[PDB]
Amino acid sequence: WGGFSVSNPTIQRFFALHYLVPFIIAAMVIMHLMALHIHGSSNPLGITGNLDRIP
Amino acid sequence: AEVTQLSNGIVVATEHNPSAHTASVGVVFGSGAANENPYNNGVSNLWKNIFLSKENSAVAAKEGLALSSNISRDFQSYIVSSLPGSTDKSLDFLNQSFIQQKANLLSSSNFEATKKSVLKQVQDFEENDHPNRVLEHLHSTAFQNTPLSLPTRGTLESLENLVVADLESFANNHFLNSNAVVVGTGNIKHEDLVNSIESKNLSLQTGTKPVLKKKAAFLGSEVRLRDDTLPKAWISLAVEGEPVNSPNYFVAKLAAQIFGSYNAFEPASRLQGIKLLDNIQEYQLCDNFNHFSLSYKDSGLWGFSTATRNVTMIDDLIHFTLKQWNRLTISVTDTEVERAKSLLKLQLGQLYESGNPVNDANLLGAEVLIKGSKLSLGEAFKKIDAITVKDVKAWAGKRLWDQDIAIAGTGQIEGLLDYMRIRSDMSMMRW
Ligand code: HEM
Ligand SMILES: CCCCCCCCCCCCCCC(=O)OCCCOP(=O)(O)OC[C@@H](O)COP(=O)(O)OCCCOC(C)=O
Repeated sequence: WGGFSVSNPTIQRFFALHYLVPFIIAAMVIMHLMALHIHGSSNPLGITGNLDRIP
Repeated sequence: AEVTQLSNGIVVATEHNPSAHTASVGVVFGSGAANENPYNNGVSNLWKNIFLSKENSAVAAKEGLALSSNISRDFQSYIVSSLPGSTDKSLDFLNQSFIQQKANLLSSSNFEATKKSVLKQVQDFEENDHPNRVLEHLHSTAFQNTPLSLPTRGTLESLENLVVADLESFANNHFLNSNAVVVGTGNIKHEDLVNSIESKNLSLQTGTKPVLKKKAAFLGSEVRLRDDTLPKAWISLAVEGEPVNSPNYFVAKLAAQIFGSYNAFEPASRLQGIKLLDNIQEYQLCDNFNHFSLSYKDSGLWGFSTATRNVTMIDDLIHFTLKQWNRLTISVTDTEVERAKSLLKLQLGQLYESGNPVNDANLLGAEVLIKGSKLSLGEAFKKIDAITVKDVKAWAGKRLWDQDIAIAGTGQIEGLLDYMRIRSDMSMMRW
């Protein structure tokens, strides 16, 4: 809170936290795509897809 | 040279050469694999091997005679060769094999041994000869459900169900005087051949062969025969091209000479003035390629064939080759057009002025059967020398720019991408 209740320090710091965290999400998305590239996506049959691939 | 045609009921063509030490005499028919149906596919290939069987060839070798034959899509041929002072015996042998007595050849023992010999040729062809069987599959998907799709040797499934009656039916309908040309090449005079035929009153059969319902139609398509046990990838690719008796016949032939043929292991073939070779040689994308322009009675094909061991860079080879084809519509230099004029004349001179009278008999008969006469080589050179840069761009913008394609492949072709990634490379559109 920055004090003894939800007050002016609370609202000024919540806005500055709020601008930052969207840019941390954008870096977790890059790490998320990197982990998908090494094995690729699955398919609704649940078997291997290396026999039939299209770009 | 100079040709001479006549018609005394029988069409006789001749091309004398006083420098030759041999003479060839034969008959060429105007029917081939494109005049068959899927049930009797291969019946023309059996007539070839019945003519070249051992008991027939033994009768020829006792008089000093050699036999040959050739089966193609639009015609068939049966040639006899001899010394120059023995051409009268050549005609008698041909008399007792087609005009008379082609029943001694179709005996039971001679037909079973011949059949077994042909089933073994077509089996070894489909398992060992990869460049030629991929080009056969190209004709089979590009012209599917039309007469121009059938293979010239036949298939193993249609050959097994052929009996003697299928051979006799095909002869009554196609081996006709209306569909035949008698040819002569080498050291043989034109008047000595016709007087020898008049002294015998020959007549094969009268005429009116069948009608042939459907025309040839090009369809954009692909066929893939994947085999991961083989060590290369063999690919062929083409568009629709020019038939014979087309005005753009020699312009299509000249545009194929611009890109030409390649062998990576010959040192002088790496130095040709072809801009495509600056892209291929950096990473060695292929072992060889060759560009073709094929022409038939009803349609044609224009494209290239390749073989490679770089099975991970196939998409870069197909891409770079199709970007050079685009330049024929946009940006093609006057230097590239003058190089291709000179080499095309050398290519046509070797084909038509070889030493073999047997090759000249096949070219003469096919041409006279399909346009009535034969064009001289001096007249063909003048047409080639009158082709401009504007003529190539007009031909390419009609036949190449944003047009459908036919594809065939075999071997390690996992890296060959889908149809539409390749279809899209036929138009630049960065333009
Ligand atoms: C900003 C949020 C996210 C983005 C931009 C994102 C992006 C992607 C993309 C582009 C793919 C590949 C295409 C697809 O499968 O639809 C994918 C796959 C996947 N995502 Fe996400 N994702 C996000 C959040 C999540 C969350 C919250 C989860 C799970 C808690 C998750 C789990 C997965 C999994 C398991 C796959 C693989 C599915 C498969 O291949 O069958 N992702 N993600
Ligand atoms: C201290 C350690 C690190 C130092 C330097 C590391 C450099 C990071 C990559 C260098 C290596 C590249 C070669 C391939 C490899 O092994 O690394 C994979 C690279 C990361 O791939 P990605 O960017 O997640 O692709 C993900 C793809 O979607 C392409 O990415 P895209 O969505 O275009 O991203 C832009 C969006 C936001 O990017 C910003 C703003 O940063």
